[PDB]
Order: sequence, then structure tokens, then C-alpha cells
Amino acid sequence: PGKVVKFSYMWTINNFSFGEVIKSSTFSSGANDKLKWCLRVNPKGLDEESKDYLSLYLLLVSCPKSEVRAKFKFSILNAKGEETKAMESRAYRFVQGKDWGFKKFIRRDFLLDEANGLLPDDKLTLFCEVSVVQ
Amino acid sequence: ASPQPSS
Repeated sequence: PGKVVKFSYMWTINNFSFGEVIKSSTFSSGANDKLKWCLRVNPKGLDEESKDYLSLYLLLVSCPKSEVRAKFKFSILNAKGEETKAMESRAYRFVQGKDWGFKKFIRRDFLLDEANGLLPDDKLTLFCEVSVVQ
Repeated sequence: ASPQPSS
């Protein structure tokens, strides 16, 4: 079977301003949709170090064998549709149930300032691009 | 600033 080896996932969280986690829908890649992924966001930070930030992680929900190696990039789509505030990974080794990401992905006060155009209509749109190399 | 797991 063929494999989806690169994929880009777009997720809009409504009423954003409203260590606790929001998890995205699960999305599939690989052969026969056998790699399953989701995004995890901590809107108020992972911990004390990151209180002032949103934290963002890519989680390998399911895989058929031992491990998956993948490179990834996260960004925000602004009120115009443009990518902004990107952070990118080398390939990292994921195992099922494990994640990789940025505990200090973006500052909350920047995100919540309407001047920046990152929460049009109080919606946060995240964009994750993944390239699976093994 | 490098990726880390959440747990």
C-alpha cells in the first residue's frame, strides 16, 4: 500500500479567550491510515515556567510498529489567512502515546491583543505540517 | 526552545 508521508492539519478553536489540555480531533497518515495523530494545546501553559504561554504538542496516538520519526512545524493563521509565528523542529522519534512540542509556543498577552490579528472573531487557527521520514 | 515532550 501507498503511504501519506507529508500532511498539513488546520484546527480552529472557537471562543479562545474563554496544565489542563484541549485535544484536537485525530488525523491519520501512513499506510491504510494506520498512523494516528492529534494536537494537544495547554491554553494557559504546561506549568509554572510556561504560565504566560500557550503550549502546543504533536501526539502520536497510534502506530503499528515501534516508532515513527517525523519533522514538524507549527504556526498560526492570522485574520488574513497568512502563516505567522512559526516554530519548527530535525526529525524526532515518536512512540505511541508520546508527544513533542513547544511549552512556550506563543505568549498569551500577544495572542490576546486584538492589534495582532491572531484571534479574529475570538478564534485561534493553528496549522501543523508534518513530514514522516521513517 | 527545542521540542520536548509534555510529560
